[PDB]
Amino acid sequence: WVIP
Amino acid sequence: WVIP
Amino acid sequence: DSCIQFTRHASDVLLNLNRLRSRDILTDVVIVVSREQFRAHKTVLMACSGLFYSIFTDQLKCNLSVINLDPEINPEGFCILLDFMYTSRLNLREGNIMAVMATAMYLQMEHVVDTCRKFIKAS
Amino acid sequence: DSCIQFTRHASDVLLNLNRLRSRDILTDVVIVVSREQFRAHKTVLMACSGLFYSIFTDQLKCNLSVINLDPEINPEGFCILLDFMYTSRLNLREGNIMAVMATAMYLQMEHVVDTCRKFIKAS
Ligand SMILES: CN(C)c1ncc(Cl)c(Nc2ccc3c(c2)CC(=O)N3)n1
Ligand SMILES: CN(C)c1ncc(Cl)c(Nc2ccc3c(c2)CC(=O)N3)n1
Ligand SMILES: [Cl-]
Ligand SMILES: [Cl-]
Repeated sequence: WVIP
Repeated sequence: WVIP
Repeated sequence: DSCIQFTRHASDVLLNLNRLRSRDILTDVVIVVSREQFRAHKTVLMACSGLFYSIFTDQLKCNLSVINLDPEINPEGFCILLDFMYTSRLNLREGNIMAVMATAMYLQMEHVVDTCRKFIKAS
Repeated sequence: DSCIQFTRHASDVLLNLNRLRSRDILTDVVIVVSREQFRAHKTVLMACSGLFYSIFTDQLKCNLSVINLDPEINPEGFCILLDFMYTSRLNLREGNIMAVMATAMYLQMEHVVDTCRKFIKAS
């Protein structure tokens, strides 16, 4: 999971 | 396009 | 093999599937969550959820146009997860994280359950 | 928004859609190319091809279970492109590049046409  |  | 690969292809496919959903094009099922109704593509639901995968591979249920979820399922948690299925983006907030985790456990969306568990552990 | 994103989601969705295609699950159309028949999901075809997008948004054609392609279309070029749609991988070879480019131009798959033009220019 990432900060888009 | 890339070499997978 | 000696194939070449287009890096953005899967993301572009998903973006177009979401565009079809937003215009209600070729949607073939309505998911009923309490009073709320959500139109979707059976194939996308199956590709994202262990629960929908089991439902639509069943010889009788594969033909249903309406699927009613357990009454304990929260419509907002379902809406957030349906949006995630079609975009890869999860709107996880302090006020919805418990409903999102419970809905993801029911829908059998292992990666969403994992990030909810980690975010809850941090707080 | 304040969303988080799962990097591998789109690729995992596409992998599962290809698994459904390989098991012939919820395929709703057969594409006829000369003598050859190819089963697929209308939504995936639309998401990948400008031609299928136009066909299946048409109020009459959206309901067809069989679509016959122009007789000039090569079944092998179509097979390679159908595999690309479901995997992001293109089996581009010296012996098939002309048939692949012609099929991609007909199917309106702009990114495939672009890589074929570049590979032909290099040789
Ligand atoms: C497991 N399998 C062969 C398969 N093939 C096709 C599809 Cl659409 C599919 N989808 C599915 C099954 C289980 C799970 C998911 C999707 C997401 C998840 O967390 N568990 N799973
Ligand atoms: C253009 N548009 C709004 C849209 N919405 C949904 C879908 Cl499924 C779609 N697909 C499509 C249209 C044109 C093209 C492609 C897909 C691939 C391409 O090279 N051209 N295009
Ligand atoms: Cl997941
Ligand atoms: Cl393309």
